Amino acid sequence: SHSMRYFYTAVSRPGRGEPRFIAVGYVDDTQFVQFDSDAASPRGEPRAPWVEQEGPEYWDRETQKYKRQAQTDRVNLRKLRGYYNQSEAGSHTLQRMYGCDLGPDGRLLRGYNQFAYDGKDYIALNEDLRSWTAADKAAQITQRKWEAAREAEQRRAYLEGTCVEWLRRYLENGKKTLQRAEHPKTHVTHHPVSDHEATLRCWALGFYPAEITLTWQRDGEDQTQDTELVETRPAGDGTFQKWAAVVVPSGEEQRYTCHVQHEGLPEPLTLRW
Amino acid sequence: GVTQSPTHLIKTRGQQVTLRCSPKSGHDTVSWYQQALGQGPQFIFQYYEEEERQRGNFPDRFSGHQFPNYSSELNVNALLLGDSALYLCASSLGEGRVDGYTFGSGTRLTVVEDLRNVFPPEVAVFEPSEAEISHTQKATLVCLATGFYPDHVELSWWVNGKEVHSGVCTDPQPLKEQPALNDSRYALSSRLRVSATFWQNPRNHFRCQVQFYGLSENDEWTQDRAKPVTQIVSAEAWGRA
Amino acid sequence: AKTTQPISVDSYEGQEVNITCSHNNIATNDYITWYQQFPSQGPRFIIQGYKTKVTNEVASLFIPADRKSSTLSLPRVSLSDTAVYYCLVGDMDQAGTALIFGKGTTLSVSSDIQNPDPAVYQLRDSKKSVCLFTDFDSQTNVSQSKDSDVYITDKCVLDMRSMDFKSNSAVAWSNKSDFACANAFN
Amino acid sequence: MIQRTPKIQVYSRHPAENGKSNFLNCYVSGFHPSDIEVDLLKNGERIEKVEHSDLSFSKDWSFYLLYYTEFTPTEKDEYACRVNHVTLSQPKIVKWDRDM
Amino acid sequence: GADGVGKSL
Ligand SMILES: [Mg+2]
Ligand SMILES: [Mg+2]
Repeated sequence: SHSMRYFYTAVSRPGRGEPRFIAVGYVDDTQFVQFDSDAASPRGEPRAPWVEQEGPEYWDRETQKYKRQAQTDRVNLRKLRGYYNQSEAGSHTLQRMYGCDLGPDGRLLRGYNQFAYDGKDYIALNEDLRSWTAADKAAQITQRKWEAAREAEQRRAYLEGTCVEWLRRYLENGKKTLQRAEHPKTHVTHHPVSDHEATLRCWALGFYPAEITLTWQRDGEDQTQDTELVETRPAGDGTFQKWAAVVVPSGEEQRYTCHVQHEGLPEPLTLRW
Repeated sequence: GVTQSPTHLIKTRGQQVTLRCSPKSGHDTVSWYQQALGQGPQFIFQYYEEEERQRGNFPDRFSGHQFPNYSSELNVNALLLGDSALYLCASSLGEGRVDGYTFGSGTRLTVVEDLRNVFPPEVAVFEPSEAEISHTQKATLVCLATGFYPDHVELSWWVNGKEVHSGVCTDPQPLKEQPALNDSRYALSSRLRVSATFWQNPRNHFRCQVQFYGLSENDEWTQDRAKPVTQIVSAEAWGRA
Repeated sequence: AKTTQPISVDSYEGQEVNITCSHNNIATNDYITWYQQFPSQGPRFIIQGYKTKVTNEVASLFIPADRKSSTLSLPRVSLSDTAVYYCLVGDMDQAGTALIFGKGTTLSVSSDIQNPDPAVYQLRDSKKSVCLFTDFDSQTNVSQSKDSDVYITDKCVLDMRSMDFKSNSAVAWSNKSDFACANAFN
Repeated sequence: MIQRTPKIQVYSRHPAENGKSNFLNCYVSGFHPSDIEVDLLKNGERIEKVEHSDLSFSKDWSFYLLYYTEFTPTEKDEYACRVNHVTLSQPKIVKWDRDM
Repeated sequence: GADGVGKSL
């Protein structure tokens, strides 16, 4: 599978006039574009080499969309304030996430388009790309407005058509990085904790994409309940890191194995100290 | 035998659930297991004399209770999609083996992302081919239950108001209508084969009946399509001369 | 201890079926027990033993002298023996470890069709198009649909008891208007 | 409104080796609203010219951001991340530990 | 490539 996803954040600013609008777009775990309304001369900006090659017409049309979008979010934040009978003195946040998944066959699998207000679900396009789910009575006003305007058909046309074709173009033009998994580099460290206990920590570094599974087993039985996992985290160079740690009696280290599942690995990995 | 309640249940992510089990008469020990699709039962915990006596590889969101009358609860909070499983209860005597271990038939719990992930089956019956009848003097009816989610269906055939099993075969597992989707809706087929003479009698009535376990009265439905409640959906045909 | 067993066993009606199980680390206070799980049911006890061959009405259990393996023997299987079979090593000590399951062995049972007459028939909705591939021999493999628009089920055997007649079948369908039964199962 | 406290991880791009150039990361995630202040500290003092990734968010709508600067670790230099957010009464300081 | 702009909320 592969996906293209766009993430919009609009935040009102009492007194500072216009809200700040920020948009980022991803293919899988790779960001390729940024737009920020507070920038000196707002423009769509490349974040990956496989769109830097796109010409000025591409970037002019993306910029024009972002600029219109930011203008519409100002209106949206004002309407939402009316819907919830909220004051102008407070700051509020409107978020939108949308995009398309491509199947293992290269066909559209699933499209999405959903919104949140001050951190809670507001309205979502259903998987049929034809009807809406509203989270509350305010969002039901929006739903009726969008049913009347046939908003879902507008979004469906993008999600089923343009979204998929862009994703295919990007996957081809960036195939050297987007379609080549980078396997994790792995190793286990050892840190005494007491006279009879030691931490074993299994590391996975430099992997792409971010999806990974790290497990500790003792005697072939998962030690899930006593394993500390950190969230998968970005290395800063486009790859990711994760580790799992277990506290172990001094002497029983040889009883523990770390198991690593990642798509860049031909077979799952088993490691020990 | 062991009584487990309910037979089927749907919850959304983040909800909590209470499953119940009464041991077989003469048993006073209760052991709970989680059995995910294609796997063996995984031990959760065992209760005797109202106390948890041992526990498997399961976090504290999985908690238990045993009453004085030896009946038991499995309580799970903060449900995840991966908690979907057949939850089995087995009873025994005094934490020992001498009166056996008897299992219930389990509670099928599906945890869904949203209530709108749930769909009931559509049921259609297709009448036998005249070419089959001419050539074999037998007649196969086919039933198709399609578009349902989750896989909470029981299909039966009924001839003149009585359930039949002879001449019947139902797919042991359903098809995923969209195999690449983790929450694909399902299709299931069944066949009933009878003699040509029996099919040719218009007095005979044939029904394919699908029980679906869906949402409860308590689940709040907002969608425009019908609420996918627990329901019985059928398709039927009379014989044709 | 702990058990390991084959993933699957294939069989035909009327034969003896043997499922072996490995348990090298069995201890003196361990017993051997086998359970079967039918579709839509909980596991059900079959047979248990310690060191001597055991026979009951459902099965026999063979245990060699070192007890490091065991074999469940089903004497003349029928379609209704299709199930998953679990071999377990249990703690005999009261209040010891609960019954721990390994992975089971999936047992399939085929029928040796007499006078196979494979054919594909088109059926019509009682109120829609379905194709029926029927009467083929049990060695036939039914391929899954390569097209996303066509649905093909796996094979299933039915028993017309009063006629002493068994037959395999599979079903294909599609909403497409170009869908032809003639080549659906090809 | 809905508010979510920031989760904070501080770590290096590569396994640290004293006297070798690296990148010091402070990954802040799971917070809401988006307004946040993140400083990297060297021996209690704010590092200048720290850059950060572009604002994005997860399935649950909570935001995440990566703050980073090049550094050459040493035996005695102490590094940390100072985070301020409306959910935090006082700034949260998380020290860098090269084993984590 | 981004979506165009649709109806206000
Ligand atoms: Mg879904
Ligand atoms: Mg017979």
